[PDB]
Amino acid sequence: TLSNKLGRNPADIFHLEEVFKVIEEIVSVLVQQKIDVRKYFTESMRSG
Amino acid sequence: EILIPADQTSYGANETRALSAPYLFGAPINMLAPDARLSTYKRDLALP
Amino acid sequence: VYMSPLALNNLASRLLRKISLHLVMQMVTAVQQDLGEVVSVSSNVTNP
Amino acid sequence: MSRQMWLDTSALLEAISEYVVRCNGDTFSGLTTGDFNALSNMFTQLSVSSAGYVSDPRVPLQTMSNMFVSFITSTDRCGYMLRKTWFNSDTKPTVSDDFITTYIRPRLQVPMSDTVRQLNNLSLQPSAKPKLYERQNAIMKGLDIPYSEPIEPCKLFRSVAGQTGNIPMMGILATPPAAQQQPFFVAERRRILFGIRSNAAIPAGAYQFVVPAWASVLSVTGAYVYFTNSFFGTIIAGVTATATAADAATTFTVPTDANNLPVQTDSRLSFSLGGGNINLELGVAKTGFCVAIEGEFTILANRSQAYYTLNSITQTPTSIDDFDVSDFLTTFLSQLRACGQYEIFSDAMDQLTNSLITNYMDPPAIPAGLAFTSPWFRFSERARTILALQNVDLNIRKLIVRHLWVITSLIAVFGRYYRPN
Amino acid sequence: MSRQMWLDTSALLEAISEYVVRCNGDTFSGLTTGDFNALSNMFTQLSVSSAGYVSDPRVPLQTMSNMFVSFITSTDRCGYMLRKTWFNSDTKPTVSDDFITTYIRPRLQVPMSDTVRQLNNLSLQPSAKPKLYERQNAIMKGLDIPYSEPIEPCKLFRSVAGQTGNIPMMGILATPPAAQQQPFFVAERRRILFGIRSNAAIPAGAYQFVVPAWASVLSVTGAYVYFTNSFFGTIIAGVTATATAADAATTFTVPTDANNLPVQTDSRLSFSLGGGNINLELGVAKTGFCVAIEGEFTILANRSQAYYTLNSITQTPTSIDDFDVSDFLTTFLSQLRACGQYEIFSDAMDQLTNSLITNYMDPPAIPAGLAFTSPWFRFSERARTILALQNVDLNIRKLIVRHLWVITSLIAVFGRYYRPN
Amino acid sequence: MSRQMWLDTSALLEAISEYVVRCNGDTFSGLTTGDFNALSNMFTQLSVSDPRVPLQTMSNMFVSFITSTDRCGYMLRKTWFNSDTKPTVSDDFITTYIRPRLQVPMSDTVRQLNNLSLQPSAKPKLYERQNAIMKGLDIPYSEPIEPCKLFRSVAGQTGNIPMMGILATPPAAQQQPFFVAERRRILFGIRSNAAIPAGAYQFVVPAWASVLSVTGAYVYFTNSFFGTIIAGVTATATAADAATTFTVPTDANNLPVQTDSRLSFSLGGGNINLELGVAKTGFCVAIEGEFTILANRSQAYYTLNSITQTPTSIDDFDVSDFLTTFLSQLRACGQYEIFSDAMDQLTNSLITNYMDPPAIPAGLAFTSPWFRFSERARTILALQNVDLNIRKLIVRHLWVITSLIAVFGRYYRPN
Amino acid sequence: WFNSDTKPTVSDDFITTYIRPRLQVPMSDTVRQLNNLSLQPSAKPKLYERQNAIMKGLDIPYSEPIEPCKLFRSVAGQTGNIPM
Repeated sequence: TLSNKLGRNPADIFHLEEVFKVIEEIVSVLVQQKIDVRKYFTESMRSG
Repeated sequence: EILIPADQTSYGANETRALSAPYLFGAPINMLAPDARLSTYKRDLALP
Repeated sequence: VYMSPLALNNLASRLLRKISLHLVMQMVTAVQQDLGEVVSVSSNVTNP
Repeated sequence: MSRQMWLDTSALLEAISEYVVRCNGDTFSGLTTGDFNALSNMFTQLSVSSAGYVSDPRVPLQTMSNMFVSFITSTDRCGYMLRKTWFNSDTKPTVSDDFITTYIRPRLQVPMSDTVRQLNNLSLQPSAKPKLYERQNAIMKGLDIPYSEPIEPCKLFRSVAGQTGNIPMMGILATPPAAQQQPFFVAERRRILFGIRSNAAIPAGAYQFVVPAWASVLSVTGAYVYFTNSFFGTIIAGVTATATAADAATTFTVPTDANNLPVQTDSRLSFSLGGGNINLELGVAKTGFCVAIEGEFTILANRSQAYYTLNSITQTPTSIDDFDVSDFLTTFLSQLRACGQYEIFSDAMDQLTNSLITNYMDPPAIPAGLAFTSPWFRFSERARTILALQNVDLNIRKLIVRHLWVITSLIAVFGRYYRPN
Repeated sequence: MSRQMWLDTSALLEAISEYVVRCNGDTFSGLTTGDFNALSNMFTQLSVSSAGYVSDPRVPLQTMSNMFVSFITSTDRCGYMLRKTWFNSDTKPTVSDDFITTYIRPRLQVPMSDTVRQLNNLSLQPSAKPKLYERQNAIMKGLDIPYSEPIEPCKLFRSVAGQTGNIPMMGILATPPAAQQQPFFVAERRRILFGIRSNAAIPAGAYQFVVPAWASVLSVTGAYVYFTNSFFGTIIAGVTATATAADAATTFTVPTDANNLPVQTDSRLSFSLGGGNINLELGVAKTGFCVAIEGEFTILANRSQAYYTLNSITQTPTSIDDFDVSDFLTTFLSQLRACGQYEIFSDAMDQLTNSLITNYMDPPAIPAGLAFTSPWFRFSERARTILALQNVDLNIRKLIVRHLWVITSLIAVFGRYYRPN
Repeated sequence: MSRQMWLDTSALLEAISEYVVRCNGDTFSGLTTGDFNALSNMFTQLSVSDPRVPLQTMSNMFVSFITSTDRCGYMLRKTWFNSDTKPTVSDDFITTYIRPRLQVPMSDTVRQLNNLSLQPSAKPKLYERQNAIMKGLDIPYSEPIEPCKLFRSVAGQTGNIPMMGILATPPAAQQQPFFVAERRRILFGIRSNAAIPAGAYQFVVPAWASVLSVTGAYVYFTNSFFGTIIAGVTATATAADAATTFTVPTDANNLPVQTDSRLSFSLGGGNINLELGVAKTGFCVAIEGEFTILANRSQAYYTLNSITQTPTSIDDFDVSDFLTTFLSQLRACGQYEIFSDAMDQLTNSLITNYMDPPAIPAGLAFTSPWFRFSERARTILALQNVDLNIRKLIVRHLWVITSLIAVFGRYYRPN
Repeated sequence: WFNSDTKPTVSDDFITTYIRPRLQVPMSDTVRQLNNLSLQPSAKPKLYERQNAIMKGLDIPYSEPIEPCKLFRSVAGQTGNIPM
C-alpha cells in the first residue's frame, strides 16, 4: 500500500530503516501491538 | 535412485531411495505418505 | 616525494592516518556455532 | 527562448515519447525497469519548475500541451519566434510568458551530448526512421545526418532544367515515343532509374548520363542493377527489356570506382553517384532502354546540407518534399479533431505563416500574389508556394521554408497531449 | 483464470522475449545492463516456486511451455477458457488446475500500466510491428490502437456489396473491358487503388466515388497520388496512364479537407478517407483511368474497433485476414515438428476449436456443414469458414472468430519453449 | 588471437555502436539514462572526457595492423578459421584490444533462448552472421530474409536477375519451369505462346529455395518480375473459373490461389504440386509474404553449401551494407587507394595459404575492388583448377575478415 | 622494428643509457596535430617530422612548402624529369 500511494518501491528512495519505521507504526495499529519487522528476517536462529 | 541432488540440500549429500526405503513405510523422504484422516475437517475450519 | 626516504615516509605516514573504517558484523559466537553444526552434522571424522 | 532551448526541450519531449513506447506493456508490478526509471526521470525534468518528483504523467503532460496550443495560437505571445533573428542566432531573449519560462529551457548535456551525436554518424546501424530532432538540427544548424542512414531517393528530388518533375514524368514515360528523346533520370521509393527511350533501336555503344544535382549526393550498397519497363508500377513505353543469354554484357562506370559495374547480374553492387557522370556501355543495341538501381540508398558524407538546407533547389518553380513532418502531425491533428479546434487552429496557423513571412521581407508587407492552395499541415504543397514567389529573392524564400518547417515540427511535437475540456 | 490474468501473463512472456532479444550479444563480463537486469528479474516472476537467480533460464521457460501444452490439450482442464463468459467478463472462475495456479495471475502494475498505454497512443513513433498483447486487447476488450501506428490497407479489407474480394478482383482488372464498367477499390501492401475502367474514352468532368466500409477507416500522410496501371505487379487493362505537359490539372477533394488535392504531382500529401467519399475531377478525358494513393497508412483515431471487432464485415461469405497471428506461430510450429507433435497437436486443436464453437450456440451442438478446409494455424481461412455458417447468425460467428483468435495467440506465445523429453 | 576472441570483441564494438545509437539525443543534463550508463561502462571496458579519442586510437591501431601481412598474417592462415586453438602470435594490438569479452555460459544460453523469441531483429548484427558463417550456428527461427539473396545457381537456371531479359521475350513454344525470386516474393511458373491445358503440374523447389517458409502470404497470378513485364504468360480470369490450388508435402490440405487469404506453408518439401483449374496461355504464380529460413536449415545458406554449379551467382551476406561508413572515412583521408592495394595482398596472401603448393593459382584476376565482395566471392568460386570445397572456405574466411574490418575501422582518422 | 612498437629484449650499454622515452604523451601529439593547421609552419622542418612521415605515415603541415621537383617520380610517358 505504502508503495502504491508512493509510485515505486519506498526503498528505491529512502533508507530501508526509515521505511520499516512506517510499516511498523501502521501494522502495529492493525493488531494493537508493538511489532518489529526486523526480527522476522534474521540470518539464522542464532544471529539476530 | 537420486531423490534429491546434494546441491539442493543444506547438508551437501545426495538423497537416495536407499536412504529412505528402510525407514517407515519405505517411501522416499520427499513423498512421505500423509495422515489425511482429518483433512476435510481442517479445510472447512480454514486451517492449513 | 620519491627522491627522499624521509619525505616519502612522512607523506605515507600522513596519508594513512586519515583512513577510518567502521564495519558492521554479526556476533562471532553465533556464526561459529552455526557453521559449527553444519560441519559436525556432515563430517565423518573430526574435520580440521 | 534560444532556438536551441526549444530544440533541447523538443528533444526531451521526444525522448519521453520514445520511453513511453519502450515501457508500454513492460510495466510489471514488483519490478522497476531501468526504462521506467528513465521515463520517470524525464517526466520530473519536464515539470522541473514546479516539482522535484512526479507520481503520474497524465496531468503535467496534458497541461504542457494545452498551454503550448494556447501559445502558438496567439501571435502576441509567440511573436518573438516568428522573427528573422530567432532562426539565426543563439541570443538568449527575454520573454515574459508563462509557457516559455516554465517549459522551454536547456535540456541537453553539453558538450557530451554533441560528442555522442558525432560518434553516431559513424555507427553501424543508425535508426532507420530517425527522430525529428536530427531533422531539426539538419534543417536549422545544417549538421550532418548519419552516414549509414537509409533514405528514399524520390524525396531528395528537386527541379532541374531538363525534367521539371519526378512523378509528372510518369505520364510522358508511358506515352509511346516519336524520336530518340532526351535521357531521363527519375526516382522511386526503393530504387533510382535512368535511361533513353526511342522508337528506333539505339546503336550498341557508349552513352553518357549526367547525374542531376539532387541525386549527386546519393550512394548505394546491396544494389541489383537491372533493365526494366516500369516506374511506380506504371509501364514505360519506348524501352526494351528483352535480352538473350548470348547478348554481350552491358556495364557502366562511375568516376569513383575504377572498375566496371555489371548490369543484369546477380551481384550486389556498391557505388556512389557523386563525382560527376555515369558511363554506360550498352553491349547490344536496344530499342529504348531503362537501367534501374535498386538497393539501399544513403546520403553521402557531409552532403546532407544540400538536401536539408534547400541547396538542391536550382530553379523556380520547383517540386519539393516536406522532410516527413506530415508523418508526425498525424497525432496532433487527430487530437484537434477530437475536440473540434481543427478549425480555429488552421485559421491561427494561417495567421502565423503570414505573420512569419512578413517579417522576412523589407518593407514589412505580405508579398503580392501570395495565395495558399493548402492548409498549414500539408507543408510540402505550402513550401512549393513560398518557393514560387518571383518577387522575393531565392535565399529568403528558402529561409522562410526552413524556418516555417521548424515551427511546424515543433507543433507536431508539443501539441500531442492537447485536451482542454 | 480471469481473461485479464491470461493477457497479463502473456504480456510478461512476450516481454521476456523482447528483453531476450535485447540482451542477445550484449551480455558482457564486467557489465551490468539495465536490459539484462530487467530480463533476469522477469525470469524470476515466472515460477511461483522459488525466486533464486536463474543460472539457466532455459529450464523454467521449458517447464512452463511443457506444462502449458499439457494443459491446452486436455479439454477437461482448459475447458473453462472455452465458455462464452471467459471472453466476456472479468469474473475470477472457480477452477483449480496446477498450471493456472503456478503461472497465471495479475502481473501488470495498476493503474500505471493503463496510463502508460494511453499516453502511448499519442506517442510519435509507436512500434511499427506491435506485440500480440496490443491486438489481444483490441480484439478482446476493444481498446484503442496507437494513433500513428502504420498498417497495410489490404489486411484491413473486407467484402463489400459491390465487389466480392480484393486479391481476386485482380484477374478481372486484367481482362480488357466489354464497356465502361463500375468503379473498383482495391488495396495493396503499401497503396490504395481506385478508378473506372472502360474500352471507350470517358469524358472530362466530375466523378463521385463511394469509399468502402473497410477503407473509410484509413488515413494517409506522406503520400504521392498518381495514375498507374498495376495491381500487385499485375497489369491492369482498360486504363491509360498517358498524359502531356498541356493537360489540365486533375484534382480530387475529400470532405475532411476544404482544399483541392493534386494528382500526378511531386508534392506529398496527407488526407483522411473517413469523410465517406472521394470527389475526382478528370481534367482531360481518359480511355479508362486508375488513381493510386501511395503513402503511409494509418487507422483513424477511435476506429480501429471496426477492424479488430469484425464489425467491418457486412456480407457473407467474406474475405478476412488473421490479424497477423500466422507470423507469430512460426516459432511454435518449428518447435512442434522438432519433437514430432505437429500431428498430435492438430488433433487436440480441432477438438478445441470444435468444442469452442459448441458452447457458442444454444442449443449446445455442432453446426451442420462445419467443413474445415484448412488446419488450425491457417487461421485466415478457418475464420472465413466460421464466418460462412448460414446456421448461426452473424454475431455469434464473429464472436467465435475473436474468441478463437485469442486462444490461438495465447498458444503462439506460451508454446515456443516446448521440449517434452 | 583466437577466432573466438576476435568475435567477442567485434560483438562488444557492435554493442558500443548499438548503445551510441540509443543515446543520440537522449543525453540530458539532469539524468543518467540506463543506456548511457552502460555505454559509459563499455567505453571503459575497452582500455574519459571524450569517447571519440580512445575509440579513434583503437581504429587507427587496427588499420595499421590489418594492413600489414607481417602482423595479421596468422589470421589469414588456414587454422585460424578452423579451430578455437591458441595463437602463437604476440602483437600488442591483439593484446590491447582482442581478448574474451562475453560472459559464459550465460551469453550463449541467451542467444540460444533467442532463436525462439517472437520478434527477433529485422536487421541483424554482423555478430550473428559471423557465427553462422564460421561455427555454423542457428539463426533465429522467426527472422525474416529477402529470398533473392538465398539464390544460388542450379541445373536449369544460370542465375536469377538475368532470367528477367528472357521472361520478357515472347516464347517460341511451351518452355521449361522457371523459379525466380524478388525482395519480397517468390515466383514460379510456365510460359508458352500456346495455351496450357487444365490439370496437374509438378514443380520442383530449387535447392536454395527449399529452405524458405512463408507466413501471411498472398499467393496469386502475375505478369511482373522486379517491375519488369513477364511476357508469354497471361493472368486473366472470370468469377466463373474453376478453383486453382496447390499442395506441399508439408501440409495435407489444399492451398488456394487468387484468394484474399493469409497463407502459411513451407517450401521445405522439395516440390510444389499445382492444380490449374482453367487453361491459361502462360501462367506465373507469385508467393508474396514473410519469408523466414526454416529451423535448423540456415546452415546451407551460410556454409555456402547451397552451391552446386560453377560458376555461380552469390550475394554478400549483406556485408556491403556495413562497409558504408568505413569507406566514407577512407575517402576522407585519401587512404581509399592505399587500403585497397593492401587489401588485395590480404586477399591474395589469404588464398595462398589455402592451396598446396603455396602459390597464387593461375588465372586469378579480380574484376572488382575488395568491398564488392559479392563479385569477388564469385571470382573465387569460379576457379576451375582449385578444389571446390577449399574454394568455399576461402570465401567464408575472406568474409569474416571483411566483416571484422567493417566493424573495427569505422573510427579511423590518422592525421 | 620498423613495423611495430614492441619493446625489444636487448641489453646494450648504449640503448640502456641513451635510448629512452622522452616525449610527453599525449600532449606532444596534440600539439603536432594543432600545428599542421597553423599559419606559418617551419619552412625547413626538423628530421623528426620527416621521420614520423616516412615511418608512421603521419601527416605533414598543410602550409609547409616544398620544391615540387623532389615530389617527382617516374610515370609511363616520362621516365624522368631532369633527363627530359
